[PDB]
Amino acid sequence: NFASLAPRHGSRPFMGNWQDIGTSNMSGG
Amino acid sequence: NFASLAPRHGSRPFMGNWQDIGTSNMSGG
Amino acid sequence: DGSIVSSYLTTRMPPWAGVRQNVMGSSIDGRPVLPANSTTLTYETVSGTPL
Amino acid sequence: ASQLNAVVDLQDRNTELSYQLLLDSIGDRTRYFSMWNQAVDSYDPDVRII
Amino acid sequence: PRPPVEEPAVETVSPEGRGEKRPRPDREETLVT
Amino acid sequence: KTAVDSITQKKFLCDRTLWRIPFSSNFMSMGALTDLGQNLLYANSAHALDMTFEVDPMDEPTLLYVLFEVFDVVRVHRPHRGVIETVYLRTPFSAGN
Amino acid sequence: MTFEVDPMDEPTLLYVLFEVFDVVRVHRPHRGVIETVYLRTPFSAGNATT
Amino acid sequence: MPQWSYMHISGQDASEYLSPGLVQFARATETYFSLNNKFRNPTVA
Amino acid sequence: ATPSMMPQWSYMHISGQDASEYLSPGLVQFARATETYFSLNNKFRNPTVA
Amino acid sequence: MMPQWSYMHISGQDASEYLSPGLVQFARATETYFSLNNKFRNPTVA
Amino acid sequence: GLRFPSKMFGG
Amino acid sequence: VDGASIKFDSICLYATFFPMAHNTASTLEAMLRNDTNDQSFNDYLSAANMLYPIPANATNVPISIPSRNWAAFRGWAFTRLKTKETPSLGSGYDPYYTYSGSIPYLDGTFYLNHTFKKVAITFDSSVSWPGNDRLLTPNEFEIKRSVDGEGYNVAQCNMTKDWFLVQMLANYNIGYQGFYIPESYKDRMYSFFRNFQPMS
Amino acid sequence: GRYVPFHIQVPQKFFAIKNLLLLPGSYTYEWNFRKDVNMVLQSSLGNDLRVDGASIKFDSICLYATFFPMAHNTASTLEAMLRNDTNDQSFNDYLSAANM
Amino acid sequence: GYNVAQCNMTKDWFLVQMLANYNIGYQGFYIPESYKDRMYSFFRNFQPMS
Repeated sequence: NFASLAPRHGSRPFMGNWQDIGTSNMSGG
Repeated sequence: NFASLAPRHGSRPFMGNWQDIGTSNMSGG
Repeated sequence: DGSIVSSYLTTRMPPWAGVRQNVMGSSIDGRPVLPANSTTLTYETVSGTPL
Repeated sequence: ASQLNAVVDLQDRNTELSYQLLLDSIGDRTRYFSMWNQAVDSYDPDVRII
Repeated sequence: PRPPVEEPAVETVSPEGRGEKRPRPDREETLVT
Repeated sequence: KTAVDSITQKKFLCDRTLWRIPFSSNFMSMGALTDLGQNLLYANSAHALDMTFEVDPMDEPTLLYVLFEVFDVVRVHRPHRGVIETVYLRTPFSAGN
Repeated sequence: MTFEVDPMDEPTLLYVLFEVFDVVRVHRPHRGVIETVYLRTPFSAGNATT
Repeated sequence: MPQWSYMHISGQDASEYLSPGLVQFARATETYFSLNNKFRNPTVA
Repeated sequence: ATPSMMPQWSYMHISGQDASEYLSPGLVQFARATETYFSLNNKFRNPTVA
Repeated sequence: MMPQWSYMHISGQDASEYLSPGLVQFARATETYFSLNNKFRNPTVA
Repeated sequence: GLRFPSKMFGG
Repeated sequence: VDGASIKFDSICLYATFFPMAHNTASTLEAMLRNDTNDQSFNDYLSAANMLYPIPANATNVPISIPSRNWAAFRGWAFTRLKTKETPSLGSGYDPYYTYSGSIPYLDGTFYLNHTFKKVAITFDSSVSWPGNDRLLTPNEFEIKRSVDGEGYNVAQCNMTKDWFLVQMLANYNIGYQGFYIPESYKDRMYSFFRNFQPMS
Repeated sequence: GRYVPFHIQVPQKFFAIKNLLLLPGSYTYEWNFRKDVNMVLQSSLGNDLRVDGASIKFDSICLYATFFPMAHNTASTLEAMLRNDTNDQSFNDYLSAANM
Repeated sequence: GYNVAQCNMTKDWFLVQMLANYNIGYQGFYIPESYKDRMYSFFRNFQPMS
């Protein structure tokens, strides 16, 4: 599950965004 | 659906948002 | 004074240096170390000979 | 109707520091607001550290 | 690092975090991106 | 070329701030209610506290301003017209009888 | 490529970035094993000669 | 009013009154050829 | 003072539900509609739990 | 060419797609205190 | 909105 | 003594009302009088604030909290003040407060943070906190050193590596995945790295 | 002063091992440091610091490493997930260029 | 006594100008954020004096 490792904002686990999983930055690319 | 015109972030097209097509910029409102 | 020493509650001794007594210490080679009440122990001081 | 004070204030609270630290987190603090006299105390950085 | 994104695949820019006029300061309410 | 035999002094000045020590198991902010405040040790039993501060000596009477960070919370109930009722509870250091 | 520069009375260099994908993929299959595969394209540092 | 709706002072937004192929074109090419400020959206109080 | 501190952490909203969850569903629906001109956001305590 | 660009993630799937779904669910939960975000390469394709 | 957590000092 | 004087002529209370519609302002009134819709706030500081006196040229400051519930405890935050620069606010008038400068107790203009050497926290007379061999000197919070021979300092100053790790994690969640400059919204005015200026 | 006993913390810049999350194991970690005063130092005139008497001497170098105190069942699950051949940590140099 | 900001601008007009530009004034006056407070706006340029 791995959702009990997240801080609970309320009663819901504050899960991070799916878009923050990889990096894409280069020198202008 | 013009998704071959979008830059692929990963395996999916990075399409924009529907609500960004217009403009409402006006002085004071 | 006439009072009893020590009439206050004694907190036990912290197990690190600079608390136990305020006597002038000494370095590992014998250089004089000033006490913990001194203003010169509010910064660090380092010595080094060049190449 | 009741005359019952809804402010139960405590002696070991610091409402002023609670409000000075609040305005740092909710807004820009270098800006000056004369109505609440919101002008933060700031030393000159070239006078403190020479 | 990356603007917010919905996932309908297609990859759609989400409008959250944008600046608005508010009667109350927006940092104490939301995160502004 | 005639530089004296010098000795280096190092220090820091950190104004305007409070030295935050969080009561969390990894010193991080994983939430406002930390994982050691929810611990079975610190919630299901009572503990003493003996803090010991070593400070620089000053030629002036100084104070020590420690913040014991609590949950200082009000809940305001207004059931009828002109009636306002507040219930206060801060935990740990509660001030109610 | 044919660069044309202003003249300077000093031996100068020319630092051209041939932009590539200097990418590493790191595999650690067992305890204490650190296997990496490096690849950049077009200007690869390994061909059949090595 | 039919003339506020013709000039888009009040009514549908550009995601709704435009042709759906143009909305999909302006949503795909937004990162390099933006068509967003070409069409007026109403903000109705 | 209580062996289970949860009934008064949930009462004072130290550990519990967000304001979308413990408020009445009409007030949450009201505060989302009037959010741009009459903010009810900071009137309610939202807990975060490690 | 194309089989090794997908291996080295020059062109292919993002880290939400090629990683195992247990690792993506881990990286979202621990995102605020133990970030795994800059450890994986996301290809952007023109 | 109403899901934003409350501002406290250091958490 | 210096002849300053303040005198109040006339004081008025002002109150700005949103001109809400009377069916909307009666619907909001009726919803906000329920027990489930009670307005609940918190103090931003959220702390019990205790002032312990330090004598002149005093190095060791021992304090104690006798035996309490420690549930929902959040942490510590400490700064040395001055007795001259801090009023007695429990009384309505402090005749022995002969000082009209900046009050660090109230203004937030703390400046004696550098005058701390180390802190030891022991729960229950034996349980040293954090314990668990966490720090490089795990039985104390070494804030700075006067003699470094084992090389435990950061930032080309005398602040230790334990205390720089703690303060970059207390404010910023920075330190287990490298030290770097926090982004400017986390790094506020009264924060650590905004104000930490090391010298030599 | 002219005579500076320094105490510096030097970061790691090589992109494959700059953001790498090492899984458990015993790793050797060897590195070469420069003593060239025209390379390790910067003057505001650009003068030759070998002729101009500048000299550096390294007493000792310590490698420091801050571990996250993760739970031993969580860090065993994260270890086991990151040893799959689909969960390989892949990095990219930010410049990403051949230099001629 | 109907003036704001330790100047002679009135309380009616300071309310209207902080609501015309920023939607600020029915839930307290504060410093607007810099993205709303542009160059040709009210609070960027309002300079009360004495």
